[PDB]
Amino acid sequence: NKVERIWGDCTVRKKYSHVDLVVMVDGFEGEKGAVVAGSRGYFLKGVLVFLEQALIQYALRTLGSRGYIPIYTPFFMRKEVMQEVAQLSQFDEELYKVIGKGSDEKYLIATSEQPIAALHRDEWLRPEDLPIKYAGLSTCFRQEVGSHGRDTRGIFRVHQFEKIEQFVYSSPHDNKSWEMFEEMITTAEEFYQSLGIPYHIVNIVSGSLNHAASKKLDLEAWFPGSGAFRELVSCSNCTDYQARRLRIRYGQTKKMMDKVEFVHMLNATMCATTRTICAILENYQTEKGITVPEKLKEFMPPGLQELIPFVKPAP
Amino acid sequence: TLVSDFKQQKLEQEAQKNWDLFYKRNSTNFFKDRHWTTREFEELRSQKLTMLEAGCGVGNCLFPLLEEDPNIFAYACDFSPRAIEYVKQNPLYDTERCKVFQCDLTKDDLLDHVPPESVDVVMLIFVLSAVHPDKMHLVLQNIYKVLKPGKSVLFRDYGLYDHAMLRFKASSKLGENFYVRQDGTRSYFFTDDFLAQLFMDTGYEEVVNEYVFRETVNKKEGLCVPRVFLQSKFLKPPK
Amino acid sequence: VLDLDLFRVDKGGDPALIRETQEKRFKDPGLVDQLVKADSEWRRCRFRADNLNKLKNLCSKTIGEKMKKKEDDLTADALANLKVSQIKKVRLLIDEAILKCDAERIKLEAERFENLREIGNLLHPSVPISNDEDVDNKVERIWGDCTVRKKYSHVDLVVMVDGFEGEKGAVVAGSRGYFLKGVLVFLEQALIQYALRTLGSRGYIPIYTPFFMRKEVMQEVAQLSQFDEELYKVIGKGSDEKYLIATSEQPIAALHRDEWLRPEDLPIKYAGLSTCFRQEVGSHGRDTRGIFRVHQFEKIEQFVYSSPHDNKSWEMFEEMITTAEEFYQSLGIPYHIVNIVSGSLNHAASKKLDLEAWFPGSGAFRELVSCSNCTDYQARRLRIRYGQTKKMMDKVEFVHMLNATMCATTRTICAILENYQTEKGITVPEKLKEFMPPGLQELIPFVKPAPIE
RNA sequence: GCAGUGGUGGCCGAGUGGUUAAGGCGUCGGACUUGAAAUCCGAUUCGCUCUGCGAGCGUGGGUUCGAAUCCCACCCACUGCGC
Ligand SMILES: Nc1ncnc2c1ncn2[C@@H]1O[C@H](CSCC[C@H](N)C(=O)O)[C@@H](O)[C@H]1O
Ligand SMILES: [Mg+2]
Ligand SMILES: [Mg+2]
Ligand SMILES: [Mg+2]
Repeated sequence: NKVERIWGDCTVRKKYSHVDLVVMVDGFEGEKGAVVAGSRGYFLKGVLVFLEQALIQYALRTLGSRGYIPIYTPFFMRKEVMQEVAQLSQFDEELYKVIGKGSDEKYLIATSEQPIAALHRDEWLRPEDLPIKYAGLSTCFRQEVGSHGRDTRGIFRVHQFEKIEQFVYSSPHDNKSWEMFEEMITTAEEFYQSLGIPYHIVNIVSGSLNHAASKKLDLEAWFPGSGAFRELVSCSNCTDYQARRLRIRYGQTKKMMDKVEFVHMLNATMCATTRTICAILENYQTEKGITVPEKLKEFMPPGLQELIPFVKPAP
Repeated sequence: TLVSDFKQQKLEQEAQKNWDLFYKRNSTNFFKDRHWTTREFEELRSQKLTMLEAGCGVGNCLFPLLEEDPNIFAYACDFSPRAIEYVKQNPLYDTERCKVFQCDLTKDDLLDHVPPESVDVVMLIFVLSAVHPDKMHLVLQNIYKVLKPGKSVLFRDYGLYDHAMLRFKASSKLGENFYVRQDGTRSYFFTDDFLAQLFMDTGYEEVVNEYVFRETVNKKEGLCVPRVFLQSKFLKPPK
Repeated sequence: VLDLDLFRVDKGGDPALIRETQEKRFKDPGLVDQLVKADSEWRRCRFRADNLNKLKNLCSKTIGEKMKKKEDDLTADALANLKVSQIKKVRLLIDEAILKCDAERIKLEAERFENLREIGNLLHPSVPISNDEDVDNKVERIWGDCTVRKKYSHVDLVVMVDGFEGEKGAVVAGSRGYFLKGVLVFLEQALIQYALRTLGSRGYIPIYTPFFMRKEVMQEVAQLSQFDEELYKVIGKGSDEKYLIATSEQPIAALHRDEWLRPEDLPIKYAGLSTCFRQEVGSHGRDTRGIFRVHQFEKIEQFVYSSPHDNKSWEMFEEMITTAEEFYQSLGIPYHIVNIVSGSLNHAASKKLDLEAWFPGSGAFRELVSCSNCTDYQARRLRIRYGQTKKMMDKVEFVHMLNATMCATTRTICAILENYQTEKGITVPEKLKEFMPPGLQELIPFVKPAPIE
């Protein structure tokens, strides 16, 4: 994996990992959550609900200032539509199935990129409006929560989490898709530089790419209490792989004896709230609590605008 | 408001069972011997003085005054079998000075075990408060027939507005001045007028009937509290 | 469920009162009589099963003693005079009797329980006894102007602001699916921020709940009808006993499940935040379409565990309805408070108040808040005890549990849109301008024409 | 999702095929002591026709006369993997 650029200090180390910090601030309920929902179920409470909401507010305003349109999506999708945006591997391994009455065939979404992709299916887009940018906001549901040590427990790998996505439909001409790809990863990078999270950008190897992706960049943040890099953002350019399966066409008119061109589609995570909360807690821990990042103070309630205090001991 | 009227009936029909299970769970370790008895009453001071102890418990009221003065014969009454067995298994027990027997002072009669007009002093120490307010005169009449016509009856029990009355939560109230403990035993808090007009209705004559005030203090918790017991002596009319 | 001793008349119970309550709720009496007979039979069957168990235990003890000393009117001494083989012969008869008694007892238990789960909570004496909700629902209070009329209903207003995608939503998710987009995502988020901040300042603990509840736990917090036809079922790899929650009150109720709560700190207040998934969406006209009745929506809930003594849960009930009232008064939305009739309460509720907001573009009253006091009906099922210590003789007391919707985001958005429409756009409520982006702090402009026009 | 170890009462923690589920800790009430207490005595899972008997040691089952102890399944943790 080719590391492309570094930002911040990715070697400093601090006392606790997120697995202890979420309990020390009293914002996590894992045992009762596993009683209610089962393995990995969790309640998030108190100061951590306010912090997650502050993250959503800050991400939405950051993306809205850039020209993205916020969009709240449905959380389940008809199977006939989900096939066109997902792979077979995903359905058995990662997609929950929703059953109504009379035994429908809907699936809970794994990411808001899946409903946003189907928002323009079977359409002829006007080339004039093509940099179409959406900021998806939704709850994602994954089945795979396999653990790899203590530092992967807590709220790091869960079945249910809120995520803010970047989704762009782009012209397929003049290398504009790749310029937009660079712009998307730069937007994510600036989001994490303004939060003060150190990271490096990684160029993912061709072996670990999904079928649609023609290139992928991950943003991996440094976790000083865990001593590891963890992936927080994934940026991908799928070109016209999904556009032609969904039949999203570039021009509004077809030429006689000339095949149509499809738009280019790019998606990039902006903020998965649980993982970003983990990174914030690990990077801003002090001896008396967690310092609130300077950019989230305006979105926090009074009383939680300078410090999230420790109220319990570390397990 | 008050305790369920169904529950108060269950408390009345299970009074003896509740006192018996008290002696089962607490053994003879709950109450402590009363050494203040001889000093408090002008009787019992230093010939053959036959005595009846109504509600004898496991002792704790007759064994002190009985090892103190060695010319006293004692009758012991209690409706709980466990208390009688504990009194008998006491090493200080000897049949030549004591005659213990079970007798429900409201249902049973005392003449089945003691001779009429024989006892010269009978003691009621924290026994009448465990009896239902509407069956107390039953006890007074049951003991009226065994008292020598010049003898007397000694009485100490809870009085009105004592602290123990004030600690009771409202869910433990059966009626005016009538409460129930966690274990099922009950507590009636007497007033001078109530006790006077309860003894007068059964043929007694009042001699002394006045409150006794004390206090309880736990230094470690720094708790000092008022206590109000009612002490009295009633006398059976000579002629 | 109700306390079984309310039906035992040999205890302090009275089934006649349960009959009166079951009549006032316009439910089936005689369910009480079926319950009483099933329970009285179950008690005798339990007595017999305990006696058979005692005999089996005594046989095993005697066998053990015979073996270690190196050797059904039965008594202790009676068995002490048998060889081991004979005691085992007796044990076989004991086994047969125990097995048939166990079958009978399991049947009686299931029957008594299926009769008990269909008897409703006792009613607060303030409930209006009736079965006609449209006629006898008592209006308690009114706030604001509930007769003004305005041009568009929410069904048009959500499109004129370009914040709603219905056709594409139904293509993606099916009937009633929708994309919320643009200015209405910011407005929903503003509502969530404002409601969470208000509830947090009142002393509620914000809590983000899981959306999948297990079946074993959902049975204890839900009803037969809901659990049957109202809940979506989730299935993962394997099979799958999980059910998408219909409200955040369901997981929060199971948060202190099977606990002995200290009386100090008893008034625990929770501001639940989750997405709710309801399967029933019926359209009674045009003004109930749009985002008014949907399958998926975010809801902020009040949930309070209270002391069962000293009328504390009813004071808490008034406090919760007052919190919701003040919320909607700061949002500037007119409403009236209605007391629901006996026939419309669900089984757990002793009383239910509803806040019904006036929709000036639709000309109707629509229910936004629903505040219920379910007393110990649910705590007894979940075994949430009021003290930490059990008394010597008294029975265990359970906490009361109240819940009240604070804000369902879609319906409140509809109310705000209908009440703040002008000719050029939607005026932003003064209490939501803190939480809106710059540029969306004074007006949400109309950018499309009305679909009716 | 595998392939290992585990799961005791409000909590900690013993438990050895014949417990009274020990010892603590926490909580709750009762106190009548004249030798009062800088404390003592108790209770503290569910059920029944309650001074007793029955059930309960993650949940269900099996073997045994008898299981909290042995076996199996499932669930949930922790340690290693797959992802
Ligand atoms: N109606 C009644 N007839 C006989 N005994 C009774 C009674 N009501 C209560 N008792 C007995 O009175 C006792 C009160 S405890 C007090 C015992 C004694 N007075 C002492 O100083 O130690 C109880 O043991 C109870 O068994
Ligand atoms: Mg434990
Ligand atoms: Mg113990
Ligand atoms: Mg078991």
